[PDB]
Amino acid sequence: EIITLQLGQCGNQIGFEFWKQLCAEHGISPEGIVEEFATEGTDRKDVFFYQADDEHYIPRAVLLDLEPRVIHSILNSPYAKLYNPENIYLSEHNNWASGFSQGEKIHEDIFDIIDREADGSDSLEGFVLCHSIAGGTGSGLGSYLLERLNDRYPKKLVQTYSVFPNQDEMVVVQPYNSLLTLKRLTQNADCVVLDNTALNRIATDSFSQINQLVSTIMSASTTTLRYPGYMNNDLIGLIASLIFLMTGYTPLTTDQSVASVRKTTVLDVMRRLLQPKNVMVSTNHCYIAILNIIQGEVDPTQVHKSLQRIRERKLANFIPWGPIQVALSRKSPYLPSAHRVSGLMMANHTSISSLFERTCRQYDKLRKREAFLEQFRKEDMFKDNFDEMDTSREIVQQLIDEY
Amino acid sequence: EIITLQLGQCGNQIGFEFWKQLCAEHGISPEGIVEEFATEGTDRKDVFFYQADDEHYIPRAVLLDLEPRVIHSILNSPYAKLYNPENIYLSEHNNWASGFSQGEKIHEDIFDIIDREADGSDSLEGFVLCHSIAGGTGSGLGSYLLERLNDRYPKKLVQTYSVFPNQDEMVVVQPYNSLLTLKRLTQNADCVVLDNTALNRIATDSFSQINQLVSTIMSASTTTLRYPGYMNNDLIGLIASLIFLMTGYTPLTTDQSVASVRKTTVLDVMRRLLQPKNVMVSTNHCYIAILNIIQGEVDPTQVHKSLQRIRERKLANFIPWGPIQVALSRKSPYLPSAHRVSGLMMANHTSISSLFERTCRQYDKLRKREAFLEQFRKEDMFKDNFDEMDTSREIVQQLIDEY
Amino acid sequence: MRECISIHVGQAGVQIGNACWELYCLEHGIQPDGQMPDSFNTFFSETGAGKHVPRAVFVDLEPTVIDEVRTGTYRQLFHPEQLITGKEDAANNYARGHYTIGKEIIDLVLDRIRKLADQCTGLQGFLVFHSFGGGTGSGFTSLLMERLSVDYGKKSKLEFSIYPAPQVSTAVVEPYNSILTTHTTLEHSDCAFMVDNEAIYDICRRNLDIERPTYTNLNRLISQIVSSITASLRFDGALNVDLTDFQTNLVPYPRIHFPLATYAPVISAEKAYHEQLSVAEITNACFEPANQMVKCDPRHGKYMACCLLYRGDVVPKDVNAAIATIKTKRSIQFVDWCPTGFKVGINYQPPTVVPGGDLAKVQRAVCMLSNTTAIAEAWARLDHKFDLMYAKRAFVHWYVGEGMEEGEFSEAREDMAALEKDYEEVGVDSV
Amino acid sequence: MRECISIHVGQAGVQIGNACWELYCLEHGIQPDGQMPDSFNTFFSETGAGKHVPRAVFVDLEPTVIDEVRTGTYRQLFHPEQLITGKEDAANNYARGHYTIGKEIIDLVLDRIRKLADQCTGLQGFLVFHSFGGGTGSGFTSLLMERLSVDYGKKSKLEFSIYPAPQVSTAVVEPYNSILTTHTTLEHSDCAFMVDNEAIYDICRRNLDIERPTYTNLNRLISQIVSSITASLRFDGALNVDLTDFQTNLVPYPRIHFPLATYAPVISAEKAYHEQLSVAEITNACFEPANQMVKCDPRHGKYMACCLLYRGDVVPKDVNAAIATIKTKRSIQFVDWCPTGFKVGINYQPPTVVPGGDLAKVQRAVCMLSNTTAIAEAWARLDHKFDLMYAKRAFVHWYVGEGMEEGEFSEAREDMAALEKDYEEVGVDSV
Repeated sequence: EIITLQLGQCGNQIGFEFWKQLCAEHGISPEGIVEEFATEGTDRKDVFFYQADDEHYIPRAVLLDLEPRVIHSILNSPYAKLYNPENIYLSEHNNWASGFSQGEKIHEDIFDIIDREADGSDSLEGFVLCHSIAGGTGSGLGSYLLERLNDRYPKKLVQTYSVFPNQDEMVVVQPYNSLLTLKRLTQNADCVVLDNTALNRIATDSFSQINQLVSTIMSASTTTLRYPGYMNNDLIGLIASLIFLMTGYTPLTTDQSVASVRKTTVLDVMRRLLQPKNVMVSTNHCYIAILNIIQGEVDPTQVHKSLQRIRERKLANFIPWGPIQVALSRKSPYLPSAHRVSGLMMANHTSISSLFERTCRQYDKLRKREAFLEQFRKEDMFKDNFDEMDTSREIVQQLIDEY
Repeated sequence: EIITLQLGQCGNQIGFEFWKQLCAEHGISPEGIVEEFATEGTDRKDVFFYQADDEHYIPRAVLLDLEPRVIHSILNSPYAKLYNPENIYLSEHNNWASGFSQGEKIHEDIFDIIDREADGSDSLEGFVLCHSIAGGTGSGLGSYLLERLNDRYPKKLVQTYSVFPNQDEMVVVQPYNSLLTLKRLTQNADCVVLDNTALNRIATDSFSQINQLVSTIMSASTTTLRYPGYMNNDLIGLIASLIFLMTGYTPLTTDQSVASVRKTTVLDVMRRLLQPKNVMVSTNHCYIAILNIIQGEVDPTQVHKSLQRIRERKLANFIPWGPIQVALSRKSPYLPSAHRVSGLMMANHTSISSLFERTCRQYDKLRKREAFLEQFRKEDMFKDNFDEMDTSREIVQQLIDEY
Repeated sequence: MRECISIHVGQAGVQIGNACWELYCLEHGIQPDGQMPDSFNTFFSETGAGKHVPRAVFVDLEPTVIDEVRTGTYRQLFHPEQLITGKEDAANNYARGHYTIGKEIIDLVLDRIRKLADQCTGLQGFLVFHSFGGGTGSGFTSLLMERLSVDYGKKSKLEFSIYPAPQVSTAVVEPYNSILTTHTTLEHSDCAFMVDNEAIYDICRRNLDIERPTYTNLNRLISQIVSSITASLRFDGALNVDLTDFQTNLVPYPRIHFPLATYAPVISAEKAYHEQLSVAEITNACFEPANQMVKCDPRHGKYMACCLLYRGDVVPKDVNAAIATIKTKRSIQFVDWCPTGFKVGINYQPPTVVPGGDLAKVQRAVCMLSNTTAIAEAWARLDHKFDLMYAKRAFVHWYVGEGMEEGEFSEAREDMAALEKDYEEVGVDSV
Repeated sequence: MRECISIHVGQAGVQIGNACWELYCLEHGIQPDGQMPDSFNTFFSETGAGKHVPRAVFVDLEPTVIDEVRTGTYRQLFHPEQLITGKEDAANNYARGHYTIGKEIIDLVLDRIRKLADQCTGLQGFLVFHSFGGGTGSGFTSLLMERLSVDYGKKSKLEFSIYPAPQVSTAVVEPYNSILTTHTTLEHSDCAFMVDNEAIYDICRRNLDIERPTYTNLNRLISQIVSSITASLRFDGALNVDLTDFQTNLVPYPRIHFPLATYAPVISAEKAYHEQLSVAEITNACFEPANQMVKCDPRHGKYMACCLLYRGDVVPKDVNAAIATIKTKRSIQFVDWCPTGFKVGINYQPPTVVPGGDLAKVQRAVCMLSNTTAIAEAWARLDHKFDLMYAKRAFVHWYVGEGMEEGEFSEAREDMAALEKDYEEVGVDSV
């Protein structure tokens, strides 16, 4: 089992479309009813859903937000009735310090909800977090929740889908929020970086479609856990096989781009997952780990041949000081198999360091002139000084040095 | 297996009608579907096509062009959906120097496409190039691609169908482009000369029909490779048996000229392939090599008798310092066999030298007065000097001397 | 839940409020009597029946404009007690509106604002509409802002002010009132979205083909700007932006808080028919120096923060591509201490066309709030005019004989000099 | 994708643009209101609905011709902002159109052209329609071309200019304007397709049986030439030719870039009925010295480059046979340094007959752009007239008292002498 903590407008939407994808996959009706064709289903549902006496299924989700508008719109959607009104929380009434201050203020009810959800699962495995690191809501609230959660639950995993601000496109106060959120991520987060720049780049070459792609990534990541097989039957198995990450998915094709039914082997897919173009995020930098989850018919002989050929062709580079993985799953029996075989890749690669070097460069490009610090001084945390900022910057520098 | 690189308007069309002929021969539907009557086919398809999971077949073709209009029209044809949109490339926005400069500029994506196509074939044998040597696009782009390909892939064949400018009919800057393209062809090309003058002469005695004939020549050249038999089961076998070339095809008859169903032996065909009239291109000059591929029913006794009689009649002349070949194939089981037996001839003959002597004479007729060099000086390659031109001219002179 | 109170002071503020509330009623489907034949909650309150009372006060020291409101088509929309009016105006005198005439009304205004705040659940902040060169638009605005800071010392206070134009002017004592207001409110304000009548006149002539626009068209354009600003509170969008977001992303230092408003799809019906206004086109129009609604050339200074508020059929990828194109431009230069100078908001509601207006119906629009050092030149002009008039000591007796001292004149001028110095300092590159 | 912008300057340019855009609307099926009851993309833009706005500007310093456009049958086709007009024309004065009156309009024209270029994706180049012996057709054309070279320093700039006729003339100061324009634009142009009113009058009389043609028939013939030139961009053919193809194949040296336009099937209805116009016939008509649309006898000089643009039911083999026949001719002589002097373009779209025109409906047509040394005689005549008028110093005060100097007159004359020397040098055979 698992819980999802989505914050800010970004996280709220991310959750909306993630649950849309999930209910599509598992044959869950918009109202929580189960379709007749899926009555005898074999798919495991406990992982993301828990059924109710009324036979309806409820997501293990909690909605958090500093503002009402987004969630109010969500509850006007056809999927509104699905969520649990008890879990959803809205502030009665864009800065990280303010977000953390509110988090300190509204500890009690949030952790009440979290405890209630936790006690309903026998074998909870970890946490899932969806948020944006730039905006005031996501950054600060996620920081506070991560801190108090790592404190509260020292034996549960914490996974996040953190969305990073666009850089080629010029939050004016993004450097501070990003740097602080990164501090908290290093200091508490167990383990999926995301950026609007490269994401929209691949989308080209509304937020609805972008986050549909993101939800696709999340669902494909959690597929095998959802669909038990032989190997990789747990999230901890995933994490151990890799341990910051980046992702790529081959069949990112429009509903109109099915006309080119290209004979898609496993070799061509796994190859495509390697190119920098498909890496959805934007010094002979090299890899640390690679995982490829493959959906559809697959012959392990083909997998071995592809691995052999790629190894000989040396299209990849590895650390000199240490000695990939190809897991196979099964598609949901419901969504059309427009793709003969499909592939998702999650990897750890040193080049990601550059991200922080940019943000650090951004942050250093402001701290020398004290820009937009007036609001921060208002909050208690930065009321006296900003040693928090210095510690966070040095922590990020240490991480970059370690990479 | 094989790849096709077609450049410029000439090459783009050439490819269009070549693939039209291929799909007609192999019973491939315009959309890439396979007809019911051809389900159990024995013809080999991997050579020019690779099938897809959707059961459709995709050509191993790449479209290149400095201008969009031609390919845009192609994609409005009934055959549009057949091609691979990924491979097709169009410049976002008539000189050789400009073409080569762009080639230097757009190296990365072109070779990305080429590598992707190459890695999908186990036993790639060589390359096929279709282009015109006069226009700015074909000449320069083919030059650049040939250079960087011979550099990249030192173990693959490079075959071209180069179209030469009309001379009896007065590209004003054709001499420069032709001379440079010839330099590159000698310096990198493994092995089919083509001219509009004699081609249209034989056509008489639109570009659609001319290039239909050209595609006929190409397909008849590749027949036996497409249709495996006993001998000549590889392109390298072809090249070794001959090694500049010229071509001729006997049954070049209109769809209206089938009324004269002339009893067509093998002897009469192979004889007809010898005359200068049928040579589609325009000092006791003699031959170097002759190959005759014969389609339809054929008795090797007839072939031996024809060879004996022609040898006795001494209708041909050979080199005094060195010691032909008649290969047989099978027609596709689909296209009507309006011809009882048909013949295609590819030969190497010394007279082709004259071509260059004309172009050299053309080029020398301009370099003495510095005509239309203003645009060339613009590009980096000819920004400082034109030593490239001098080296190319001397190389062509050396080739003529060698002949 | 995210209720916000709009305060309209003076004739300019009251007329802009007329346009703004006409636009709000049209957008939310509210009839001009408050009845409808949620989204309409940050700006309207429901009283039992379908009656929707706007969450605003109309305060002036002159009965004329407020009485026009009281007898117009919207006579039954506003609460009669929230249309506060005086008896004698401030007569273009800051001292009258701040010390002598404004002190007899400020208590009533504060009581009404307290009633409105109590009626709210979560108060986002205040929207103060006023003019810089008016009596009650300057003195009473400064007094009210200081009293609100005393009372609501934490809620954001955004003010929409009509900055005096470089050349055209309707009053002779505008520099005095403008400098004194800048002093007093700069002490107690969060950010001030600025606009010029001359610039909107030029925009109307060039884009809307109107050769004889009135204050009505200017007010309609300003109301469109305000609607674009508050759409995130009033509607649902991909990227929501609150008032605190404006305050945080547009104000780098406490004193440098004077962004300039812009609106891209200002176009007539026929021209809109002949164009294909897209995200890139409207963004480029926003950054065009001729489309600024404050008559300051942005090329004379450096941007420090931009807030692009898109609305309607807008795709985030197109917005990102347009912003990248803007950043790659060389005419548009930013300060070196703001590597990220773009706050982006996207709303799903296309702008609503007012029946009888000049703006054509469009599928998407963008409002750009830009904080730039080009406003320093306008400040320099204003303080130069103040220096001339004060050196001759003209009109000073009117201010002094009304509860003010010449020491306040000197202090306000020194504060404006300090503000100019601050703009100069933030303009320079870091070394 | 291959969008191109056409610029029409002066009365001649604007009226030729009227004819050209009438022809384009007829060819692409676009109604004169922009609606249709792709191919129409290099010259038109789609705005949401079926409205197709032409990708052109109509600039003049005189309101008369542009106002005729604004109120004609095509009143709703052109964008109202792209019909740029002044208040007082240049009065056949180069200085007025280039220095005094043209400087008050060039910024607006450049802004509109920038808007059009931004609306495009890939800009092939510009088509400038103007007259050599006009005020704004010379001075403003030269100014605009130099500003475009400053801005778009890489896009091709092809200009369709009405060269002054050898004998007939409507203005007295034509040599001055022509020499100064040749100077300034020769600095900053790619190739100039030339045409004469006298030659088109002769063509109309001899071929079309019209004894009293107006400027309308001349403009229709010129529009047919332009349509034949741009057919490759607008339609699909066997051999496509772009603007850069024209520039490369027709300009051997940077200064010698003045080809002459020709159109073979200029024929009336009855004569077209009695003839069997074929590829060979139209090619021979193109190379006939009496069918040239510039009154220069080609037999007096040597061809250096020819661009045969066939369209309609044309077979490449027939074109090759006709070109071989032309090359075998002895009256038609080429320079010795161009052994290959034929650029061939073939289009599948037959020319469209304008309802009300004089050209008959034909199955095929050819437009021949020929760069030849026979234009050297026309240049010699023009500079001889300039030399006479300047030796007497007539009309020079009009130019000088308008922002010009006599030094510019001398420099322009010296540049024209250098151009004549260049033509003489390229004429001679290599030894």
